[PDB]
Amino acid sequence: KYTIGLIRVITLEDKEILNLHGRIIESAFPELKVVSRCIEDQPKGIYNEETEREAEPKIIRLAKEFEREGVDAIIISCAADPAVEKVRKLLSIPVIGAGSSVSALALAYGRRVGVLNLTEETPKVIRSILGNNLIAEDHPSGVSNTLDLLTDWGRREVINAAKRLKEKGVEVIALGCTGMSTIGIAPVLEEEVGIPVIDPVIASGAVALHALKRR
Amino acid sequence: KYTIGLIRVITLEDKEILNLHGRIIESAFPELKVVSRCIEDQPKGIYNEETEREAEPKIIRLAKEFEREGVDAIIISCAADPAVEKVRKLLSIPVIGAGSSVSALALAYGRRVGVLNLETPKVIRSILGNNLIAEDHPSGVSNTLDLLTDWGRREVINAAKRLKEKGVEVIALGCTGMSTIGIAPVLEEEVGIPVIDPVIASGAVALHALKRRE
Repeated sequence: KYTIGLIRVITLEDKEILNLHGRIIESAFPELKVVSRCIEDQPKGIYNEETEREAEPKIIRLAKEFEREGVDAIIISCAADPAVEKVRKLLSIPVIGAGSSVSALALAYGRRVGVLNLTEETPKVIRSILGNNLIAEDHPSGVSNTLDLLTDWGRREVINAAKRLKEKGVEVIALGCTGMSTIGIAPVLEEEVGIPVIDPVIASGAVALHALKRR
Repeated sequence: KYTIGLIRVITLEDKEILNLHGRIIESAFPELKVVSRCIEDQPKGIYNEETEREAEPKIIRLAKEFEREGVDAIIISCAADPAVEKVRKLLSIPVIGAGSSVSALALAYGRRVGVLNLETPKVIRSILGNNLIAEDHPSGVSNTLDLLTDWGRREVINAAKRLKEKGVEVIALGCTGMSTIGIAPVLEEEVGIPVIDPVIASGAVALHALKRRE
């Protein structure tokens, strides 16, 4: 097995919660063992440029500590790919980003890509990779919290947002929020719209596995 | 293990040579068993637009069979993604193109992509888009076999260095024939940046395509 150092850009106390992402990847890809660690003094995580730029140094410090411990690769578990470019320049191992992973892998399924966010607009890393292949973007109206997607109305909201994208002719939907990976909404949506719905956390695992196996 | 139905776009007599791409994928990803089969009357494979047309329905044919016979996913082993789109509208199981795979996976390593060809397939140009910084190919070389010889080797290594000098962060090999001679690691060692092999890239998307639905 391979060991991945996964970074959460939001401070989590519940060990169980902090590890939800690595468990998702390990489940999907057994060859991989994921050690998840979060940044400190940032319980609200990254939701703008300040919190982003504020986390850049913490992310970089953790990523570095993971390499000295022998991790085969890094996965910055955030759709915004916070500090992924910077960290790559610094480490001698692959640096995977949830944002570039979900959008890149979506293209391998269809060139007409639609993006489904929660509340935030579409991350710039995803817009960059998708180019004019980003046909459209949508989100669940009325849903402020990820946990709202679990409710009957919130569930309906995201399903409809998926439907709206499919109706715009997209061939594949990339989810732009790692919190959607956490609730496992993707399979429900794919079920609904009948086209691939890409989970950012699972996608990062696939990319992490390719990086390592391609040697 | 899952079973991948891999389509070779060139008529291959020898069993060893026909199952080249399949073996590569199995070694990189032990979770897949690759059944390789080739199209007929395609001795020279797909090189122009007419030859591509000729092989299209032959691709679509092998695809129908493979599904019918129970393969988990399809892989059209050719960086030009021939019939891929058509094959996706016909079959319901995953259909993976070697070209869309190599270009899409490259984007996950960096945005400034370079393509090392033997010109660039339409599929690769569409997925890379404006992220396609530069492309090249070894001089004097016109066949995979030359890349084995000390000159055809230095040639492809020079082309990759020129792409490296153009500032690319990742290089996508745009020919499925380079996966054969296993040139990728030879270049990456030289130029120092990820060199994405298309055959291995396809195995990776195929495994994601399967694991992600479970």
